[PDB]
Amino acid sequence: MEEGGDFDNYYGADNQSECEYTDWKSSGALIPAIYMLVFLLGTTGNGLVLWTVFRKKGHHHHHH
Repeated sequence: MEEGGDFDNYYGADNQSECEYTDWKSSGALIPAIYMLVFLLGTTGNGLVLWTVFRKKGHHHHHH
């Protein structure tokens, strides 16, 4: 449970219901909800790193 009761509980603020500190412009609720299950899925860095092999054969023009 990691109690660690000292200065990490309602001791200041921590935005309890602000919802107006990083939403007043909605820039961190629609971007971190798609670029996740996508950016690291439809590629994961294995599409622009491996598939290349099937192309590095001749950056110019193969099909001799």
